[PDB]
Amino acid sequence: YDKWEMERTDITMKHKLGGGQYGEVYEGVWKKYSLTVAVKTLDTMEVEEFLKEAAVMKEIKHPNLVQLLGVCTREPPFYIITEFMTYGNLLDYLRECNRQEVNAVVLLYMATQISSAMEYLEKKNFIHRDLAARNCLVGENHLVKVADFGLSRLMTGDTYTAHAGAKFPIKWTAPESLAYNKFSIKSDVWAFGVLLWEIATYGMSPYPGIDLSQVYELLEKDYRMERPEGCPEKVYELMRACWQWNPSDRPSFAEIHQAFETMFQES
Ligand SMILES: *N1=[C][C]=C2[C]=C(O[C])C(C3=[C]C4=C([C]=[C]3)N=C([N]C(=O)[N][C][C]=O)S4)=[C]C2=[C]1
Repeated sequence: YDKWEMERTDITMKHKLGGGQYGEVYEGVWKKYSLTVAVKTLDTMEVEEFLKEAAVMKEIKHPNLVQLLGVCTREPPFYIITEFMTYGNLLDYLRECNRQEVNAVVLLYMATQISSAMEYLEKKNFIHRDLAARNCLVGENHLVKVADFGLSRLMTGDTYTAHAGAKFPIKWTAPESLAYNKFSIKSDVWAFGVLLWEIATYGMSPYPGIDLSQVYELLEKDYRMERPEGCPEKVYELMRACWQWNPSDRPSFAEIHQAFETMFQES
């Protein structure tokens, strides 16, 4: 709390990041260290929600989770200051990358990193609820960090019920969430599967061409996305395992990370 607090004049604001895709996030400079930082500023979302986002993040410490640096929560406008990522989101990164550099073993390394962060959150009784390539960020040397700004506290055996009339990213959303607004860590496992598919396709859109209003119906009848071009069968089986209808049948992130660790060590 107090140790995280810093004065607003320690930061110089530059231009907005991502053209508003991340919301009110600006590139900033922490003058004292001459360090480029990311500053979330607050219309927009509610104040207490904003403040809780900051409160949760200072409990979070993992090499593959975006790190909180400080906060300005004494006088408006409120600031949340996090580390700045060199390249931006994983989706645009994969679409624009050199695939000879970002090859099969790099993809595996990226999945291992993301699954490592989710294994951590799983242990710390958190859920993400928006795991996707657009919410992963990339630093140099194929470093990947999961954005952890919308984390919810949830015990491992419990269920989060989203508010009435909530809008979901349908093509990343688990069937129990689409139908009953229920979220759990197994729901993040589903989203991870789709995130894997994004990575294996270098940023293709999920269920391409398929009408959003029929996605749930397709899932009911056990339709699943095809094995991507050049995707290892073992990796695709992990994807299919993530997309099991019964959430309790889906793998934990501990098992997912272990499987990816093995593959990354054997290539
Ligand atoms: N508050 C709430 C939500 C946030 C989401 C989010 O991204 C998912 C960020 C964020 C965005 C970016 C960061 C760091 C954190 N670094 C970037 N680098 C970049 O774009 N490089 C290319 C050009 O400079 S983008 C913050 C959020 C805060």
